[PDB]
Amino acid sequence: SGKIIGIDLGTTNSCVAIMDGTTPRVLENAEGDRTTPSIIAYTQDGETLVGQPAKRQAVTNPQNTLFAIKRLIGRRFQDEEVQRDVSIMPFKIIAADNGDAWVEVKGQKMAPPQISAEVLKKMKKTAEDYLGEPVTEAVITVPAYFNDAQRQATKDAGRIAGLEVKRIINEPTAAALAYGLDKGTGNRTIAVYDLGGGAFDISIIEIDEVDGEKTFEVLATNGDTHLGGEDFDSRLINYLVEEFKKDQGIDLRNDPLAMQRLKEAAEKAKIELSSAQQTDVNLPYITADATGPKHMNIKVTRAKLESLVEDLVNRSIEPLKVALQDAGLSVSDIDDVILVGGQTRMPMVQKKVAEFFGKEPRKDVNPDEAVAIGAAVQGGVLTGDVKDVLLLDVTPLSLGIETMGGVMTTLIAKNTTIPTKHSQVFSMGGAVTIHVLQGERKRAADNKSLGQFNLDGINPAPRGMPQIEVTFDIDADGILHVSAKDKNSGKEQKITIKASSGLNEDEIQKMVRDAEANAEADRKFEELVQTRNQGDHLLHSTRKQVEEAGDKLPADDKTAIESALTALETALKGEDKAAIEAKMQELAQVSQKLMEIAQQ
Amino acid sequence: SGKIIGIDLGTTNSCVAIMDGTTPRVLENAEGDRTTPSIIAYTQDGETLVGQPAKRQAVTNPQNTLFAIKRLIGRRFQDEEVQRDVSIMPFKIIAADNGDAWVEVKGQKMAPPQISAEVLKKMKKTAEDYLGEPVTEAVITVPAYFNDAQRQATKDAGRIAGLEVKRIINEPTAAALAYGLDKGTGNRTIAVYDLGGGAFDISIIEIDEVDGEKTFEVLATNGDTHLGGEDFDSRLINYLVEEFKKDQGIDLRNDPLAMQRLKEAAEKAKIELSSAQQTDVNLPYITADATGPKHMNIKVTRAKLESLVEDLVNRSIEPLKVALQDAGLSVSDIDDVILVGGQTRMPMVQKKVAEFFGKEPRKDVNPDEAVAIGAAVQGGVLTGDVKDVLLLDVTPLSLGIETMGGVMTTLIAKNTTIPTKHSQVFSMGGAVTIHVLQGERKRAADNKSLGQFNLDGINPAPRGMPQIEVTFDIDADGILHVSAKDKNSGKEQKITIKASSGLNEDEIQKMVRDAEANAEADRKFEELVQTRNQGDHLLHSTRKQVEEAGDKLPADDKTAIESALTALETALKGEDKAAIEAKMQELAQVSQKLMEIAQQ
Ligand SMILES: Nc1ncnc2c1ncn2[C@@H]1O[C@H](COP(=O)(O)OP(=O)(O)OP(=O)(O)O)[C@@H](O)[C@H]1O
Ligand SMILES: Nc1ncnc2c1ncn2[C@@H]1O[C@H](COP(=O)(O)OP(=O)(O)OP(=O)(O)O)[C@@H](O)[C@H]1O
Ligand SMILES: [Mg+2]
Ligand SMILES: [Mg+2]
Repeated sequence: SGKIIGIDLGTTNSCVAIMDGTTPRVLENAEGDRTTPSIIAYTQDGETLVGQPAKRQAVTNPQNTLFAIKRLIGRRFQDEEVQRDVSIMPFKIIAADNGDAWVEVKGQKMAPPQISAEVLKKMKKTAEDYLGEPVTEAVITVPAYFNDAQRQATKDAGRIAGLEVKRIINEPTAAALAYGLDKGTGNRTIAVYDLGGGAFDISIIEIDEVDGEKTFEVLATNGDTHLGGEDFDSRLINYLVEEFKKDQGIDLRNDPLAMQRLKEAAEKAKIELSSAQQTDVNLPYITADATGPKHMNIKVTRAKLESLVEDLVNRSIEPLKVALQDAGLSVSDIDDVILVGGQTRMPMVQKKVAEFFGKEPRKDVNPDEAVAIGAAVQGGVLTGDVKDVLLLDVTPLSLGIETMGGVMTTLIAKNTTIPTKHSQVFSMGGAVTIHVLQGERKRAADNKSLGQFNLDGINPAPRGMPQIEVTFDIDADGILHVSAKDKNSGKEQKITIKASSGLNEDEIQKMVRDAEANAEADRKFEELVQTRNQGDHLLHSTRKQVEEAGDKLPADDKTAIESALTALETALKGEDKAAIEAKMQELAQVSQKLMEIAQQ
Repeated sequence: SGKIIGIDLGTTNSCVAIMDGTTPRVLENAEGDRTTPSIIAYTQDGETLVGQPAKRQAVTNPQNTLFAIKRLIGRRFQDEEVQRDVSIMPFKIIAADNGDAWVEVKGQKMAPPQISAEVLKKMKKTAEDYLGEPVTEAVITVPAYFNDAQRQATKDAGRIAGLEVKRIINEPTAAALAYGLDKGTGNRTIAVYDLGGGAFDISIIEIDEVDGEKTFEVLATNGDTHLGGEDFDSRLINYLVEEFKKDQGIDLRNDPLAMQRLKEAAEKAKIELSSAQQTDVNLPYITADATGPKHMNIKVTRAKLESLVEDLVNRSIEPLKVALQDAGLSVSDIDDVILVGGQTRMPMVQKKVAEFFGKEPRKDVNPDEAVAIGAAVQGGVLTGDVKDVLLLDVTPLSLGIETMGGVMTTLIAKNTTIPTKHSQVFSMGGAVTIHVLQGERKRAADNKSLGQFNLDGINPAPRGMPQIEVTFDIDADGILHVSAKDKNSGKEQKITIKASSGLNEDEIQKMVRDAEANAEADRKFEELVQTRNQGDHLLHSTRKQVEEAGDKLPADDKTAIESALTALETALKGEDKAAIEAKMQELAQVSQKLMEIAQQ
C-alpha cells in the first residue's frame, strides 16, 4: 500500500527519492536539503537529534553522537575492522551478548540497526511530508559487497523504522538504473565505481534491449565494505596529530574534544584540496599546556594529501582488475565509466580511474543522488508502474561450507545470478552439522562465518530410506535462506542455527516498540519548546495591550501587568515547563483583569 | 560561437546551467557545489577570492569582503535604499564621479558591475571546465522588477566578465520556462512568487499551445528589488544587538568583528527556524568587558522571529494584489502557485502565500535551480536548438517623461509586451530636452530618473519642414534605447544624454582590461602554491633516498642532506617564494651529489 520509496542509506549521507509519475524525484528533508547526514545524537538534557541538527552539535558531544554506524552494522565485535574502530571511534563500541558489535550511549546498549532505523525514520518522514500520506514500504540500498549479516541487519533496520523492505538493492546497480533510464543509453556495458564515506564497490554492468525492453545485468562485482572517505580523513588526521607532536610537543590522541575539532578540520581540508592545491588548518586554542594555550596552524598541499592516501586509492584499483577478469572483459569492452560517491571527487581518484580504463569517466552523473534515484526506479518496477525494465543482479561472494580438514568448499560461486538455489543431500539419516561461510579463501578460517546449521538425525524405520536434502536459497535481496527436508518422506526438517550474527525475532519486535516509544518521547521532549513559542506570542499581544491603554492605566494595574510580563520573560529564559505555564496563566489573568477593568 | 550558458546571478547565490543536447543541466563548480556564493574578497596579501573561499574568510576580513552587490548595482549613491545600506554594510560604499553607488576596497574605487563580473567569471569558468572548451556567450538573469539602470549595469557586468550577453532574462520568466518544459504542463496560468536574498518578484504567466508550440506569456509582473533575505537577517540582527545591550550593557554595533560573527549566526538561526521551532544563538567571546570576556547566548523561537519580520512578508503580498489586477485575473484563475527563492522556505511565507491564493504551492519545483535551468532553456531557444518554445515578456515599469508642471506623463504603460516601440514628434525644429523616467507615481519627482535626453535645433531652411521624431525602443532585454530623426529629411538626430546613471564605453573597456589583469595576477598567486606542492614532492622523494642509503651514508653527507631537508621544511613554513625556491635548489643539488657519490 502507498508509494514504495527509495532510500540510499549511506555511511555519511542518506537520500530519499520517489517515482513522480514517470520520473524519479529526490525529496528535500524538513531542513530543505536533498541529503541528510547519517548522524544521530543524544544530548545531556535527553534529546534525540537526527541529521543536520545532530551534525551541528557533534563537535561538542563526542561520546553521545553516533556516526558511520554503517561501518559497524552486521559486524562482530572481535572483527579486525571493528577492533581497530574501537580504539578510534569516540563513541563507545561494545560486544553484544551474542558477540555482535554494538554501541552504548549513557549506559544504554543499542544494536546498529536501531541507530540506522532513526536515520531511516527521518527519510520515511521526509517522504510522508512531501506526499501528504503515510509511507510503509521501501527499497533500501546496500553496498554490492555487503555480506549476508550486513544485508540482513540493514533489512532489520528498515523494519525497526516501520518500513516493509520490498527490496534490498545493491548501490552500483541502483546507480546503473539511474543512468540507464535516459533513453539512448541502451546496448552498452558500463563500469560503476562507487567510493563513498565508508564503502567501495566496483560493478560491471551490461544494459541491453531485449524484446523492446531494457535489461540491466550485473556481470561482475567486487569491492571493500570498509574502504571510504572515513579512511582518507583518518590518514590526514594522523598526519596532523604527528606533526603537532613534533612541533608543539603535545599528543592530541588522548583528548576527545580536540580530536573532534581536528576531525572536522581535516575533512574540510581534504575536501578543499579537491579544488585548491593548498589548504590551511587553523585551530586557535586547540589545546593547552604548562606553557599556556596551544594553537594549530599548518598548511597542507594537495601533494601532501596524495602521498598520505595513495595506497588507499591503489587499494580500490585492484578489485577493478578482478571484476574485469570475472566478467571476462577488457577495458576496451567498457563503454562508460561512471563515478559515484563523494570521495570520487578527489582528482587523484578520478585520474587513477581514467588511467586504468584509458578513458575519462562520464560527467553527467550525479554522484550524490544516482543511488537514491535508482532505488526509486526499483520501487517503481516492483509496483509495476515502471515497465520494460528488467534487472539481473548477482551474489558478490562465494557461498561455501567448512568441510573435513578445515577447508572451504564452495556451493555457490561468486557472481552467480540471483535469485539462485543449490540443493544437496547431506545424510542418509544421521545428524548433520553444516558450517556455512562466505568468501573466496581456501581455508575456512580465512572466510566470513555465517553460522552452524544443525539437523537432528532421523530414527531407523522399516521401509524408510532417509535422504536429508539441504537447500541453499539466495533471494533477490542477496540474502541466504537454508532449509531441509527428507526426500524420502517429503517432511521438512527443523534447522537449528548456532553462532550466527544478527537480531532474533524477539529483539526485533522489542526494538520496533522501542523506536515507537522513542518517537513518543521526542514528541514529549518538544513540549518545553512549544510552550516557549506560545509564551512569546502571549508576551507580544499583551505588550500591545499595555501600549494601547497608554496613561489611562492606573499605576497599581500598570505595575501588576509589568511584573507579570517580566516574570514570564524570566521563566522563558529558564528550563522549567511548569513555571512557564504558570507565569503564562498569571499573565493571562492579569491581561484579562485589565481588559475587564478597561471595559468599565 | 560555443554554448550559450544560462547564469542565475543572485544576490546571495549564483548558479549556471547549460543545454545538454535536449536536456537542461545545472553544473557543479570546482568546489563540487551546484550553487556559488555571490561573494568576492580581497585578502591582505592581495588575493581575489570568489564563492565559498571568500565566504569562509569573511568573519576575519569583513571590510574587504564584498557581498550582496546586486543590491547596489544600477543604483545611485544618494538613493534612500543605498543610504540605509551605507550604515549597515561592513565594506565601504561611496559615490562615483557621476553619483552612482560604488564600493572602495583598499583605496581602490570599484563599480558594482566589476565586482559582479568576478562572480560571472567563476560561472563562466565553471561551464568551460565542464564543456572542455571556451564559453563566450551567456543568458544572464535579473529580477523582473529591475529598472533600466539595473538591467544595463548587469549587462555591463557580463561584458566585463568576457561574456557576450545574448539575453537578459527576467527571473520568474526563467523559472516558468523550467517549470513548463515538462510535457503536460501546457494550457495553464501560473503565479511565480520569487523571494531571494535581495529581491522580490511576482509574475503572472500564461502557458499555452499555439500551432504545436508552447508559448509563455507574462501577463503582469510586480515586486520590490530591495526586499529579500538580507532584510530578514537584519531584523534578527538588530533584535540580538538590543538583547545583548539590555543583558550585558554592551553595544556591539561598533565592533566590526563581532557584527560579522553576529550576521553569520543570525542567518543560521533564521534558517533553522524554518524547520525547528526554537534555535540557540551562541557566540563565545563575542566581546570583552573590563570584567573579562563576554559570551552571547540567547534562545529564539519561531514565534519571536515571525513577529520581527511579519511586516516584511506582508510587504510582499500587496504587489500580488496589483499583479492580479494588472493581469485582469482573480486568484481563482491561477492554476499553479510556484515558489522560487531560498527565503520562500519560511513557513510563514508559504502560509501567507497559500492563504492569499487559496491553494497550496507546488512542491515539485526546485527553488534554487529553476531560474538557472530557465536561463539555459532560453539560451537554447536563441541557438535554434530548443524548438516550439515561444516566450512573450513585458516591461515591469511605466516609461514616461517629465512634462510641464513637474508631472509624470506615461509613454509606455507597465506590462506592455516587449520588444516594443513608441514614436512621437517633439519639435518643429527647435532644440528639445526630454526628461525620461520609469515608475507609476503621478509626480516626476517621485519616479526613477533615467536622464535628460537633449537634441539640438534644426536650422531654418527654405522648403525644410523639420519634424523631430523621437523613438523609444524597449528591446527583448527590457532595456530602453532612445533615438531621433527628422522625418522631413530622414536624417538621424544625435542625442546627448545628461544626468544618467551607468558606465561609459571607456570605463567598460578599461574594466574589461582590469579584469583580465586580475586573472593574470591570480595565475601569479598560484605560482607560490605550485612551488609548495613541488617542495612537498621533493621532500618526499629525497627522504626515501636517505632511508634507502641507511648506514652506507657518510656522516658529512648525511649531515648535509638532513640540513637541506630541514631548511626546505622551514622555508615551506614561511611565505617567501624566493627562499623556498632556493632551498629546493640546494636540496636538489645535495640529492644529486649524494646520488653521484653512491654511484661511485
Ligand atoms: N569534494 C570532495 N573531495 C573529496 N571527498 C569528498 C568531497 N566531498 C565529499 N567528500 C567525501 O565523500 C564522502 C561522502 O560521500 P557519500 O555521501 O557518497 O558517502 P555515502 O554514500 O554516505 O557512503 P557509503 O556509500 O560508503 O556508505 C565523505 O567521506 C566526504 O568527506
Ligand atoms: N531554510 C531557509 N529558510 C529561510 N530562508 C532561507 C533558507 N535557506 C536559505 N534562505 C535564505 O534565502 C536567501 C537566498 O536565496 P536565493 O539563493 O534564492 O537568493 P538569490 O537568488 O541569491 O537572491 P535574489 O533572487 O534576491 O537576487 C538568503 O537570504 C538565505 O538566508
Ligand atoms: Mg553511497
Ligand atoms: Mg534569485
